[PDB]
Amino acid sequence: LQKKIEEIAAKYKHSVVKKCCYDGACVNNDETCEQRAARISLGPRCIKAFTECCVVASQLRANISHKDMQLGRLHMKTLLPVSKPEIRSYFPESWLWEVHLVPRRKQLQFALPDSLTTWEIQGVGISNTGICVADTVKAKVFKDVFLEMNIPYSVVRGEQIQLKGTVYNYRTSGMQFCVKMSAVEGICTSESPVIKSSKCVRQKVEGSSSHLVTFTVLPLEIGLHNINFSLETWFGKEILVKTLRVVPEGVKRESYSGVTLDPRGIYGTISRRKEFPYRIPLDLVPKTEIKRILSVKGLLVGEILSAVLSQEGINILTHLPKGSAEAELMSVVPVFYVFHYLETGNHWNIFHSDPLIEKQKLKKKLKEGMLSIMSYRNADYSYSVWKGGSASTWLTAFALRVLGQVNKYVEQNQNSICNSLLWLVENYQLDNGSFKENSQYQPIKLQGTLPVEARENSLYLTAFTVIGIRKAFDICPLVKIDTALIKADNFLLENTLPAQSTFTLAISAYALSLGDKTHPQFRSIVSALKREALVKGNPPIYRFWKDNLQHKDSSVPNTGTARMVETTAYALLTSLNLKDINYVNPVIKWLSEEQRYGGGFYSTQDTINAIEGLTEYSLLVKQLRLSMDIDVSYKHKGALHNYKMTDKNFLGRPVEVLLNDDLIVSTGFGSGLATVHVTTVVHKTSTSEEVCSFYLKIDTQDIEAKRIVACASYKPSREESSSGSSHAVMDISLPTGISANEEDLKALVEGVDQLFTDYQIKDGHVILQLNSIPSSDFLCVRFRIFELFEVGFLSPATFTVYEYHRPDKQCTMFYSTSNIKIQKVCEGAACKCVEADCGQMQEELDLTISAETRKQTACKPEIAYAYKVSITSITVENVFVKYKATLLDIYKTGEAVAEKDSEITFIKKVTCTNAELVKGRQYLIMGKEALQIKYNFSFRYIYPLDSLTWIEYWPRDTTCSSCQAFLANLDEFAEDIFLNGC
Amino acid sequence: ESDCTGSEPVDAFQAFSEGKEAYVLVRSTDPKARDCLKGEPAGEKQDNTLPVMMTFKQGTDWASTDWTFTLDGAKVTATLGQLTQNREVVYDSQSHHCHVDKVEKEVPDYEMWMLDAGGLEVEVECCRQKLEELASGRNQMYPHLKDC
Amino acid sequence: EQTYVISAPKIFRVGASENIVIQVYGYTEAFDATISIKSYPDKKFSYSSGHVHLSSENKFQNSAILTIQPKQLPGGQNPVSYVYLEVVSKHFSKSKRMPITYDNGFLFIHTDKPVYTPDQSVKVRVYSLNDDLKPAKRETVLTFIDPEGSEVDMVEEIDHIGIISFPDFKIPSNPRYGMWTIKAKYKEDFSTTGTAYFEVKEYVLPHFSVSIEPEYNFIGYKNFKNFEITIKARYFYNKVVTEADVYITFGIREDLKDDQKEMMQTAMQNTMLINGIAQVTFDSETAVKELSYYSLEDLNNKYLYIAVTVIESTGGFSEEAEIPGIKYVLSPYKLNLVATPLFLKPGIPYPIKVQVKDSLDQLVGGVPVTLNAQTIDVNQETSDLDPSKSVTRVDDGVASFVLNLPSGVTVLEFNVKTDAPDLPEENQAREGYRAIAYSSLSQSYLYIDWTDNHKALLVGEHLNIIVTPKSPYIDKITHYNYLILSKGKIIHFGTREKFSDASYQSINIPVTQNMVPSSRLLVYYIVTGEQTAELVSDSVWLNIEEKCGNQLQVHLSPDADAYSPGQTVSLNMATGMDSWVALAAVDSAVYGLERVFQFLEKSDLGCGAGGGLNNANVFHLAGLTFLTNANADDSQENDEPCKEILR
Amino acid sequence: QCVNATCERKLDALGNAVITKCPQGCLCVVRGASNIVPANGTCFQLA
Ligand SMILES: *[C@@H]1O[C@H](CO)[C@@H](O[C@@H]2O[C@H](CO)[C@@H](O)[C@H](O)[C@H]2NC(C)=O)[C@H](O)[C@H]1NC(C)=O
Repeated sequence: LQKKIEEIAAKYKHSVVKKCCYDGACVNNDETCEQRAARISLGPRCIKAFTECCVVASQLRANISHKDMQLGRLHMKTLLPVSKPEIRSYFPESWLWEVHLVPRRKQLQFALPDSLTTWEIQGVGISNTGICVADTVKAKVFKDVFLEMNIPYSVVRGEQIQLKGTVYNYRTSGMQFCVKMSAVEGICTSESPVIKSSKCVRQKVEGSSSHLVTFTVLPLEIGLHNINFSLETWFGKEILVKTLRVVPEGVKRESYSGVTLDPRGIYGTISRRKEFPYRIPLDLVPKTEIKRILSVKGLLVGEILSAVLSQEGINILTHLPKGSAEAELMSVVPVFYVFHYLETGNHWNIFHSDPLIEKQKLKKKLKEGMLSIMSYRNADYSYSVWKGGSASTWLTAFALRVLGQVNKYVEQNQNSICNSLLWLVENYQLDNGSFKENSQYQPIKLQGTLPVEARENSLYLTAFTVIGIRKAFDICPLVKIDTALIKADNFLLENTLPAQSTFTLAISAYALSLGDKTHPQFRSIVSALKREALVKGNPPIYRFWKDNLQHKDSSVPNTGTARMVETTAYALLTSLNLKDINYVNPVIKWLSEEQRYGGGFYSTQDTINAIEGLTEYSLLVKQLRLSMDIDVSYKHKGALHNYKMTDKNFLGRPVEVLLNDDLIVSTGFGSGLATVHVTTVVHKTSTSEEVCSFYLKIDTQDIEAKRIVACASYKPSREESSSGSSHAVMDISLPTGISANEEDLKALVEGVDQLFTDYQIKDGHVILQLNSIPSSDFLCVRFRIFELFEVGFLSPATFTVYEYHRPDKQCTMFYSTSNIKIQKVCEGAACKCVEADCGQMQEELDLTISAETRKQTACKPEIAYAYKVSITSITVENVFVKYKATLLDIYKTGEAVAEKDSEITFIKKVTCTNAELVKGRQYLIMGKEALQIKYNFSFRYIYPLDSLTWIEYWPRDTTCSSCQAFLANLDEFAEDIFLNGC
Repeated sequence: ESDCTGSEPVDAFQAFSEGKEAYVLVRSTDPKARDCLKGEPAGEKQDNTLPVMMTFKQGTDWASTDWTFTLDGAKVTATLGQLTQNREVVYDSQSHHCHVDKVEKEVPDYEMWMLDAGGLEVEVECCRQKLEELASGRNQMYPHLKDC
Repeated sequence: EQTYVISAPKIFRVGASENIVIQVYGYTEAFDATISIKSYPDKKFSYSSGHVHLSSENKFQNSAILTIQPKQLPGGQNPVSYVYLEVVSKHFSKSKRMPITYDNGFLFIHTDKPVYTPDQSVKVRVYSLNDDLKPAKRETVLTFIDPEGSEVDMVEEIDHIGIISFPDFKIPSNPRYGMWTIKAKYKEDFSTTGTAYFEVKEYVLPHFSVSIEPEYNFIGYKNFKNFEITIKARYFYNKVVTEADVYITFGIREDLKDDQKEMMQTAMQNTMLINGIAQVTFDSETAVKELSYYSLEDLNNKYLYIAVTVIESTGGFSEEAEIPGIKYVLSPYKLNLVATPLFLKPGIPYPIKVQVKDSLDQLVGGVPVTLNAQTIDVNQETSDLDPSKSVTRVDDGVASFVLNLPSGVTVLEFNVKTDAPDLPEENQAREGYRAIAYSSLSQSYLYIDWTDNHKALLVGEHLNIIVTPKSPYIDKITHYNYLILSKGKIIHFGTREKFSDASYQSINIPVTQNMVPSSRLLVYYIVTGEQTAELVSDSVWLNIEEKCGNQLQVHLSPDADAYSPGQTVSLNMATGMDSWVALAAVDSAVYGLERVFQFLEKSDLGCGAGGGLNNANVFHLAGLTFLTNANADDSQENDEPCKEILR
Repeated sequence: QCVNATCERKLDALGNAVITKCPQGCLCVVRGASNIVPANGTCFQLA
């Protein structure tokens, strides 16, 4: 057994292809050796070494012992790999890093940082007598007995969470203690406050050890709730302040609305008012508020200005994950364009403080951002999409664009840029002038058959590379790469028409716009692009482009996508390079309103090109004086507030819209041009009415020797080939308290047989990225999970996959890691937290209810509605239960009215048992509030079943024995309520 | 440019995208044309009739009135309560992105409608040519340029 | 017979204040002399010059400080390599070709931590001194090179006080992991460079803590058959790991800098971690019978690399640990000479002071040392001396010897060994040495030595040196002459009267702060008459206490063995004079570093403990060039400074 | 013209990495790693 592996290792000890044998021998009980080798893209020798070591390793692993397996991993794991720099401990930031003038004697007092650390203070004196390294003095900040608690990132409302913690006793002698919890209103605990924070049960920690701590809680309210933990000992008392983040059920969905304020109609029609209506979505999670933020910035570039200059973050594309070098460049895009605006237009007086220091700060952030991509550069000055992966023609072109633009304000290394450009034109430019991709990275999915898709992708890549080379040409203006630019421009000129998509047509038009703008074929391409223009209004208020050609699809999209904004952006930049000022104003209005709170758009490419369009346009047109009186108020509610916007302040902070009324943003006679964006955040219970561009399936399994299996497959659009998707993202939300095995995920990306190209775990999400998801068959990520802490009433999680550059091509699915049913009953006490905020059915045929208590509860000013219904259908949707009922007799209506004998929907949290409703039975239901939805073309009302919702069973006949008397008093109340009007 | 002959013969239901899209009034010879007038389907196609919700703006107040359309080929008989209005779609773009209506009265007015989502610019321009031909020098109103 | 002696550093340093000494003899009437640094070889341009007066009031000795201005030298393609040192007077005019270096000053790069994780910010400052160990106040350029050799950032800053604070270097969110290099340099005039290193490692969350504890830090002859190793492991919630699987692999390593190692698949012994502790024993002999080696005579100064993998049994999690290397030690002792020039003076007893240290380079006391020696005279007739034996002094670690050799001896090949009662003959320490006789055509020799070197010289005391010449022409020597050098600059010079009523006479030298941390003393007398004047010289190396010129001291009030988090505390700084002070507070756990006084005496152009094959070699090994009308026969191509010899 | 001249990355008089100058019509590119000193590059046309 040892020799059978010594031969293997000895065979590949100094082999050229050595890693392929290593990760070939790695365990994969889900795929055969040939299936794993089918993904290898490093050549035949790597495939044969991989296949050999895979087969031999699989034969030796038959009927092994754990010692034999581990010893084999010792032989393989040492001789073949090299090393990797990593550290197991974190070291806090140093401090006291200052210089002082010491007049022979100087004392300075401060406060030691909050940490358990042996600090080392070092002084170095400099004077005309030389240097003096003083004796290093030690200062050990140490705590002998202390409590720490592990609070999860988020917790879904209604879940019963076990909060684990530990008390540490480093003293050599054991001791007594007790930890108590601080009761906050929204956090329901099984015990009850004594005096108001829990109880002290005295326990003992043994000397030089620890003791476990557990606190079971159940959050009833959404939001961030403070919880304190007190550790008491015969030597003192410590308070540990903590915060629990409670998240709603269901999926978060985010919609955006944009409005441009032009009070004097300088760039178009006058625009002084706009009304953002309050509309409740269909599947809104009950008892959750519809959030929406309002951002009113000063200029077309004002949103990006606020994004960069306000340092509370911030990424304009937080919904897209990091991992690709494209993300590292996009990190420096906004700072770059802000700097370009401030410097080219000389608008440094916007700062009320010293402008030179602000230009300094932005220059530094620009440089630091520019270093972020250095990791993705290879030795030959090429760039790889994925760190350690193969060099990409595409990403090298993009890096040459960003670097070439940044070089204007922060000079870039000319020799490096030269070597990169030469890497492009010397290797991956064909005779016909087009460029080819080296790696398997597919940034975009295009239409047509395999040959037609090949032509389209060739045109797109050539135009993209041309843009990069043009943007970085002045750094290294070589005749060789200018000749290359001539050949590529010729390819674009001859092969663009006839067009196959408005997208490739637009990017080709912009790439050619960066060169000779007098060539006749370029003018023909510009005409064909103008022919595809869509307009809103006549005379047009808006002008935009759909990425599909008209002759292939005549339908007009109702909402924007990333391809829409990217095509429109390429066309806008092409028109700006042509100085076509009559044509761009509706495009600028459309791109400005399609912008998003934060400054970004849908994906990365559309974002950068749209930012360049808005910024270049803002520098090309006259800067108007800014002076408006902007009033935001609700229609049928009080005025929210108003501010006077001037050039002094116009990047004002956002404002949350809490009230459930329609918003109205208005301004009087004004000078300037402001932007008003509203971001609506809701939480929905379903995803059925959303278009799914992926077949999804996900399960948890028990394994031999719990594991998540998440499979996706691409659904090709019309005229799309079966080759599969482009750059894809598999985002797996983990349930509360479920933790993923990071070793399995490493094993799926680190190898030559990698299934995924990058992975990360962020905020309870397992985010994997991928070059392509197949159309022919399913692709599955498989990784083990374990239970970190106990969770009762576990809320389901989400499984989302989407194209990185087309987030609109997505599919979201709910899943749970727990099989747990049944939910029959809660049995007595240890109960009040689950049944806390939902309804309790009255006692069946209970005659003690005294008809006046049935009227006073109905006439309560808190109780909005109150009437008698008959249930028609039961339904269980995800985490809630819907009851279809018929509205029989109306007894009260405070708010909106519903028609008699119309269909009324009820909803209760599935995790509520004592409100069990039987289909076909009548009930008297009285409660607070409702939801008014617009379904089909008519209204619909949905009523949640919570606490203070009085429900009672109501038989129709009178053969219930003594319930004859029951219905008598019931009909007594029913008769008295409507004849009075309390 | 191109040729503006589109959608022959003219069908009103086809000109209305079979009741799946909303249309906005962009040109009208009616001096009392409502500001920001947008028509959207308010129901399904039952028999030859079709519910149509009409939104518009008076001053700074938004208003909506329900109407019913009776479609007969190219002719449309719109009505609300007792008020009736006879119209005939006299031109419809090739992709049904815009159309030109002719409303009947002593001085028959001509209107131009287009998809609220937008339309192909060449087809929108063709509809504009047709309306300018029919109006024949009369003053045109632009209800969508009223700060909508 | 009249003579003149010009003493200068072996090399001229651009921008440095170079002190040039002139000492003339035989002249009774006063006269002036011009010392000059001019251009080579035309002497058209005068980089600098100074006038010195020589009189009876002056004892016919004077000094002049010259400076080669950096701006007076061309730049780039054909830079200056040599200058002319010239002395002109009524009596003589002599010049010499002197090499120049553009290395001036010191640039110490100080980063707050040596290891960083992503998104952290590197705090970095530079201490910049000139050749005279004073705030350089020169603008400085910092360059950052990543592990792939790419220059990724450069920033220059002017220097006001000698401490240069740079903006913090932000580590990228996803950086290039490995060894980063910082290079400091001056923007103008000079070629001085400073260099620091810092690693960027990726943080990985550990499941538990694994510790390896070897029996000793070195492997001697007693543990060559058995070496105990205790492997402990505990969870980070302060509980011992109950059960785990321990796998240990052993390797042989050349040096700790190189990450190369030779594994031994024979000693892959596996054990069980029970209740937190496991233990194994490594039979070095048997395992190193693999990979050749075989014996303990080999493996000496090589290392034993240890790798351990611990697989906890409950959750199946695995964590690794490693010991980089345990140096195999063949002898518990190492020998080195102290204050014993490897040069013989015929007629003077030759002293040898051996010094014994342990594996930690600590002075071991009470160690007997045996000294053997062979002698070769002018007739090539070899003689084996009788062995001598001393015992290591335990006050200073010294083991002293005094040797009486025949006057005709020329070469002394002496060998020293340790004589420990419990060590085999192989495990003893042995060192060989060869000493060559001072060569003089007039059989004239000089030997200086200052009472004795223990304890080290403290600034403020006095150095009572003994000057013993052995020669003919003894009672016609008028005076003795001396030059005191430190940090590559002649700090003192003078002449003492020779008493006709003794053989030796004590020359007293007050030890000053200019002499910290080391100095060199050159003493010489002039043998005159017919033929040609001869300089008879000797030199000694003076190790002086490392004492700051402006002493810094920091204290924490209150003083306590441990503090509590968030505690308000006062730091007291005290200096001898008004001084700038750069402070830092670093988590000591990063160190698992710098010493300036040793890197500072790289400017000492001298080598060895003193002495020389002849006069010119005595001046050369002291870091000096000289101009003389006397005999100046030196070795060949002797223009660059000496290089300290290693063994 | 100017394509036939040589260019390289050498050390300064004072120990600086420097790129030599191609003639008055070309520009120099040092193929290879950036830390390799000295290492000859090739001269290139301009336009
Ligand atoms: C949790 O502990 C914090 C810190 O002690 C409490 O915050 C303090 O509350 C008191 C009144 O209870 C105030 O007088 C202090 O000003 C507060 N300090 C800070 C920093 O906010 C907090 O009230 C505790 N919460 C609960 C639920 O017990």
